[PDB]
Amino acid sequence: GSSGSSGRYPTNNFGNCTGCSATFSVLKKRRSCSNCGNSFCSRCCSFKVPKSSMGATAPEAQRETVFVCASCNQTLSKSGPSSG
Ligand SMILES: [Zn+2]
Ligand SMILES: [Zn+2]
Repeated sequence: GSSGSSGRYPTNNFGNCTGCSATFSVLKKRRSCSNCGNSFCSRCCSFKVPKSSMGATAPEAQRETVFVCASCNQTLSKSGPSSG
């Protein structure tokens, strides 16, 4: 018997960052992750990571660097579960 099911609305927080929940003021710009594709501040989406080893490998993007959110950058860096 193993438990691990979330029973919450199918929607996710909005209007603010999905990491530090820091509203995007006139100064802050709502950025967009490259991996997960979620909204983040200018402090969470400040992580550079390769796309070649993100999900789809191609002879085009090899030495490229994309911006991702900490939450992801951390998951991508270390290995473990099936990227999804
Ligand atoms: Zn943030
Ligand atoms: Zn992300």
